[PDB]
Amino acid sequence: ATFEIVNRCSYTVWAAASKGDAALDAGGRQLNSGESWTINVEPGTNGGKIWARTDCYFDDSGSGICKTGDCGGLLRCKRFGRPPTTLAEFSLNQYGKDYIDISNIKGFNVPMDFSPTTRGCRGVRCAADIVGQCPAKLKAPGGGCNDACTVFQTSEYCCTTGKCGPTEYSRFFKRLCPDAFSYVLDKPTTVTCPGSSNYRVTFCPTA
Repeated sequence: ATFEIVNRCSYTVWAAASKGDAALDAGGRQLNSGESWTINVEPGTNGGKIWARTDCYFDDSGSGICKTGDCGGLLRCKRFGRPPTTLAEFSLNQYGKDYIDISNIKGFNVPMDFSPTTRGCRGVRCAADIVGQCPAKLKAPGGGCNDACTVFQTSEYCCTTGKCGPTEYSRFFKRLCPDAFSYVLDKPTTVTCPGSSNYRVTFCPTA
C-alpha cells in the first residue's frame, strides 16, 4: 500500500511510521511546511501507526530528541513514540479488508486527517484545537495534550483490567473529536476499507 504523508502545518514536523518492532519504509523524515512524503507499506501489515513529532533536533547520524512523539531519540523510528501523539492507526489486508482509525488514546499533539485515496470508504479527522483547550492537568510542557493514562497511571484510565468506563478526561477528547478513539473501550470509530487501499495522512488539514 501507498501512504502519502502531507504536512499542511505552518511549522516543520518530523513524520514517523512504525509497526512497533520495526520501521515502516524509512521510519521517519523531516517535513517542512507543504512537503509530502510517499511511503510503501507491505500488504498484511498489522498494527501500523503514523504520527508527527514536533520540535526535534537531530545530528548528522540521525540521533537526537523531539518534544512530542520521540521514538528513542532516532530520526528513523523503529518503535512507537512518546505521548502525546495523535495517531493514525491501520491494519491492512485482514481477511480481505483494511481497517483504519485515528486515536487520542496516547494524547494529541498535531491535528490530523486520515483518508483513502482510492474508492470504497470514508476518511476520519481530528482537527479541533485540543492543545488550546486541554485541561490544565493534562497539558504537556513540551507541547501537546496528554491522555489521562499517561499522566495518572491508574487502572481506570489505562483500562488495565479490561473493564473501564469513560472519564471526565476521555470525554474531553471525545467532545472535541468524536471520530477518534478517546479511551481503550470507546465505541469503535474504525473505518473498514477495501483490502489494498491507498491512503493520505494530512497534518493540519484545515490550517
